[PDB]
Amino acid sequence: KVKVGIIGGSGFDDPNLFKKVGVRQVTTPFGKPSDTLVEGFVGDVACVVLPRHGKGHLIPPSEVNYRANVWALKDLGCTHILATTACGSLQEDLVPGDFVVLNQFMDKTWGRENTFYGSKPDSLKGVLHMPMAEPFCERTRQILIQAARNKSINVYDKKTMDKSACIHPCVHAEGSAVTINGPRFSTRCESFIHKAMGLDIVNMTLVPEVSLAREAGLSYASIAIVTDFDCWKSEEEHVCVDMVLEQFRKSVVHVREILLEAVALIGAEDWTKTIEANKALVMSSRQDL
Amino acid sequence: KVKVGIIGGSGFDDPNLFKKVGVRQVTTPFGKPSDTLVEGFVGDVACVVLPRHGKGHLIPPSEVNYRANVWALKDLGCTHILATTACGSLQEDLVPGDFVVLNQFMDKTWGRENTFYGSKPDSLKGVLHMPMAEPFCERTRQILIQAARNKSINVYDKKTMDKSACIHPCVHAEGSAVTINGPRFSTRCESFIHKAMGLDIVNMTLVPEVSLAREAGLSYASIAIVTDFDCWKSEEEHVCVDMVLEQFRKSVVHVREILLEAVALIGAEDWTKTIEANKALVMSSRQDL
Amino acid sequence: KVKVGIIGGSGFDDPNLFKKVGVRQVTTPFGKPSDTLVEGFVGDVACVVLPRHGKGHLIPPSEVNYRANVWALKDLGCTHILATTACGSLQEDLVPGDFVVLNQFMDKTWGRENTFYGSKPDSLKGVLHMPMAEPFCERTRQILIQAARNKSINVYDKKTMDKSACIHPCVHAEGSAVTINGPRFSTRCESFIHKAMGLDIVNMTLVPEVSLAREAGLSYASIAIVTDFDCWKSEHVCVDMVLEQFRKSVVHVREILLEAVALIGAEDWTKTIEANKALVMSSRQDL
Repeated sequence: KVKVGIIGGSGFDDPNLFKKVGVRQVTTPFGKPSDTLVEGFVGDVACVVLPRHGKGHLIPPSEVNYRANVWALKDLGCTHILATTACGSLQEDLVPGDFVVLNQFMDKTWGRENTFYGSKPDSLKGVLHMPMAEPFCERTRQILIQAARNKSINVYDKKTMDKSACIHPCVHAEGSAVTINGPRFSTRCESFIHKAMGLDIVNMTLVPEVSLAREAGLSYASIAIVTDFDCWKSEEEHVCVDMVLEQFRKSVVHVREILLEAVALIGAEDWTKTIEANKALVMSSRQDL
Repeated sequence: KVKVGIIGGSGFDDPNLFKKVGVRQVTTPFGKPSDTLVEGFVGDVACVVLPRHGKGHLIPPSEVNYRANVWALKDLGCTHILATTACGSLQEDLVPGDFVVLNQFMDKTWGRENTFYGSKPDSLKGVLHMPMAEPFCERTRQILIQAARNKSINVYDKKTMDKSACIHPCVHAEGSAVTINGPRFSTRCESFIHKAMGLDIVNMTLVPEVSLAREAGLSYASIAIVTDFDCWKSEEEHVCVDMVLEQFRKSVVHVREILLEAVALIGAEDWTKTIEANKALVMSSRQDL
Repeated sequence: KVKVGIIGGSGFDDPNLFKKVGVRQVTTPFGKPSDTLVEGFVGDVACVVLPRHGKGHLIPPSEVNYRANVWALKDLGCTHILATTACGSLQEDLVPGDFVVLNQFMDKTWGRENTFYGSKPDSLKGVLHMPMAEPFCERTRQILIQAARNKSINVYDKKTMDKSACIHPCVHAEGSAVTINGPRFSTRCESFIHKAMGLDIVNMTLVPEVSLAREAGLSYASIAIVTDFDCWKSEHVCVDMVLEQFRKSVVHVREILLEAVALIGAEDWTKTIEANKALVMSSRQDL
């Protein structure tokens, strides 16, 4: 009944989550996806993994074909999409090695194809105005957090827990990302303003991925990996990048376990009313109709 | 002498403002307008109307040819442009069913052709840097406000009236819009930040329409219709939607009355000096000259 | 060992900084630069100048080919780029006639080609994520500031000096620019928000020029001229006073630039140039 797609970011350019059956090349009305897809199973649940940047990480965030990636997963029968993203921290209690199950974002991207619908021949005919106040699938968000608990990963909820209960590495139960266009990182001025706005992390790939998943009627949740992009500040930059990469490798191992546990938890529940509600929200958001 | 163009937004896809005298299928140096232009009279005042999204509302906000629409109206001899827009509220005193005669905006659009001038073969030769501190025609703004008073619609002016005088439904005598690119609505995170910046309403179509009107030497004023896009929060979304659409239908009836009265009020005054000043501001903003 | 490129903004459409020894009518793998590049010398220091908007100021900010301008200077062997920009003030102590040696910015541009690298067939292959926390070359920033001191122009550093040391016209030793896409100026609503964010000046041309210079392994520094774009509040006499002051500001910036080229050539830059190139290599994520 359910099928989980996985969009792997940095650290997942060469997917190896499960015992691979075969790789699959697909075409899409909006172009080719970033790479071939790896098809397999976790339990009795079909799973398919797609590297966001391609196998060698040769595609930058602004040039990723998010429409083709999301539609390819849709056409393969996916009902859910779990995604990863490496990010920088903007707040004290989010430190390298932590994870964030995001629930909000502020969009600073531009020049990317961010909708399936329009009046151009390269899009589906129609005008679609999708509500995005809470842009993720809340059921799928809580499954990622429960998967972390099941794998004995600390979970921190700043609305219900003291800052001393912040035990790293932890999964932050909530968080907002500012998605910048890249490829450059932010200036200190820009980072200060983003921090003053209360944003938790900065990344480059969440939007329009999260928006297109909802346009496709798919349940989408993202888990962000906090890393460190400031090794240029240390005196021994070569040692710093080695230490940050080693911690990032350990973070990828944790996220791999969370993703595998989440796929099983998704396949254990019924999603009939949620999938139907995902499809109806698309229909009701059609202004031309 | 004076000739009033009207750009009808949502709810005005079939404007139906006056008896059609001429129907003009127009071509501009910047492409085709959203639809055929309908020419006629309101009283003794010549008037031209076009629907921003075309018949059937097939054109989303980001793909409207704002240059062709404004240029076509200018080409037919318009001296003024009155425009409508359906918007969502960001502040407590702006309630669905109110109207706003906008006087300010913050631009968050991208990827739209926003100027007639440039160095490319498809633009007018020159470099134009237009002042936009107060981006509307103030005379024409006050015409819309007087038109509302003449049609016995409450007018609330926060500059001179207390919040106790805010009697709904009312026309707000001033207001600022954040224009997002669409087609999606804002996240809660984005709406919270726009509200913290003091913006009154959110829409998707004001920019670059207001900018191009001033580039063309035209007097531009907008009247926003506050409606409700958050029907998903409701227990029975089917019931709220019908209530919101019924309120929106009443709103377009009153906006039609305001537009027709505003056209008559424009025609009752001399605009020689204002038109002359509109044209002179374009010439004085040419940096290449 | 050094060669200084100069990108002249408004007021420098016909630069004329030195005797023209030669001209270079060139194009790049990313298109045509804004105009012919003019080669010469300041003392014994090689210099190249190009007008950002081309002669006659026919190219608006959003259509300037920043990639081609930076690449053409790099192609001629430039090690540094000094750039000028005319800007408006967002804060009370930045008054028309002042200058700013920028050290920060907030980017509100869009639709401009802003990187040499990517997966497109016509770009340099690879994924380049350059750090930009402090986006200018700091050594070159201090050269511009020292050049102003050497030309008898007041310098104001709000980190160490009370506001009583802000004697106009002055070079502000640091400052942030919000770069808007243009061509229109900001609404009062937008200006109020930019001011509340603490930004010092507003312009239209700094980004992506500063980003691409770092991608190219070049030392880049910008000197802004504060002028006044709000004479519509008055009329033609207001404009004439603002234009005369801007003319004087252009003369001052000309003296600053010529002294800066001499100060750059008087020092060794082997280490800094090698660091510029090593930062490009270490920012390649595909490697």
